[PDB]
Amino acid sequence: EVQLQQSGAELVKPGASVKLSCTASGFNIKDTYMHWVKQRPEQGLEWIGRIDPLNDKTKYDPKFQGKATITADTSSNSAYLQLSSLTSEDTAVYYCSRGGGDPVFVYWGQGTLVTVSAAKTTPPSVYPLAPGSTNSMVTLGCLVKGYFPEPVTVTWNSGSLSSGVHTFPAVLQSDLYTLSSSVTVPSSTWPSETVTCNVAHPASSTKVDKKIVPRD
Amino acid sequence: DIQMTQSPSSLSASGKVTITCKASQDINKYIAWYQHKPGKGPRLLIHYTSTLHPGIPSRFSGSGSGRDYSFSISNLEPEDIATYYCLQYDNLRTFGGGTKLEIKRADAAPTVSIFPPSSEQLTSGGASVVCFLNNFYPKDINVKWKIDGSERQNGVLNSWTDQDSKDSTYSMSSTLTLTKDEYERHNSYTCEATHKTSTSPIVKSFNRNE
Amino acid sequence: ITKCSSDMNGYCLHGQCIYLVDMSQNYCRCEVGYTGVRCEHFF
Ligand SMILES: [Cl-]
Repeated sequence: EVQLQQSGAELVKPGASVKLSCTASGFNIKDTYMHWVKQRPEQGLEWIGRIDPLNDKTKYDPKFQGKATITADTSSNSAYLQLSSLTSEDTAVYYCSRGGGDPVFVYWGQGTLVTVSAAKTTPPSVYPLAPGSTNSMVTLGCLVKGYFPEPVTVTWNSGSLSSGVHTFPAVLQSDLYTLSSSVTVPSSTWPSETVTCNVAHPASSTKVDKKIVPRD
Repeated sequence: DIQMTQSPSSLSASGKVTITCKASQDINKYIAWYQHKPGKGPRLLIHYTSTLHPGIPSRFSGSGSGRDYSFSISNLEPEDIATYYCLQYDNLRTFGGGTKLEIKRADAAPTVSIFPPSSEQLTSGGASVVCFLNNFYPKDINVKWKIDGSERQNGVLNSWTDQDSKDSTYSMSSTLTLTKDEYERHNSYTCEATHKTSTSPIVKSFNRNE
Repeated sequence: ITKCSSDMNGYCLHGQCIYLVDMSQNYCRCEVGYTGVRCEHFF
């Protein structure tokens, strides 16, 4: 049975270099070309290149020549992708896959995330968004500013408020992440009942609870 | 070496969609079509233009020859909302640009809300004005920030949710980010939304003096 | 059953590459005296 298992997530200063690994269970990589594939976020699939672990020869998509170096260790049944002079362009998920016996890609690794950034671990500031100075529904919100790295967690009343919730993908702002979340409830129930934003940020061991309070 | 162009980049039908794909050289039928999803690896559906892959539903239907190729799903019950890649492999490997699918539904106007910066934030010297545009369709919408009547592009961060599963609408968040003392040099703040459901902007706003 | 892609030159070291379409695998038909997945070994 075929398994491809890749190493863990990476966080790299720009200008630096990383070397990802892919190790194969259930087959000998001598009998197969091992391929690497980049997926930069929100973008499609870039074929990076391949190695023949039997004779260590390699081919590359010309977009990657100079940037990627694909190696193999038949000893550990492993193929490796190494990326030099990292930029934010190299920030992506990298998938290994196999060829040869497979006319086309069928089995993949779980993917390895490479985040190129000199940002240091930074807990978010959490701010309440209440409406200020009133018909059937009311919308409140929570702003999670300036954290790094991904991810955070945003729940409302600790998960008891799930319907009517909109939590928006973080965006980058001067190397740090900012996210927001809205929740919509009946006007009846707020502020008479309380609505609390619960934010967690595992990387900085941080948890924040923020009750939404009418602006006053 | 050898280029692949897959039209279109996205489309909506609720149906029978087909995707095209044309290649720089002709590739003697060595194309394959992938279906990609969150966190998953790209699953292979069709290889060799037409040949379905062992264990795949019979509504997927690639086709073509020479430089030009087709991929067609019969009907996207319900799993098949996702992204689709063509892949040549006649000589090395090249992915097409991809095709993202949405569920075409009825047009929906956005529900819009503006929030001023919180007191907590102001105490830190920053000021974010936030604007939600929730549950609208179709996805494209334009948001415009005005301070004291004048457009500010500088310092606007925008984020779209994925298509909702329960009503297939989109939602979008927009943030105008200012320094505190900048924010206190102005009175009127406005986000205004233009969208297919309006020939005239939705305008939420506030004044600091109130 | 059909021709192997042109991409596969040198997969079948001492043999001939065959593309089993419907079954979705490549096969090396080995020259007499060569064994292996890629016909890599002798006798
Ligand atoms: Cl971003």
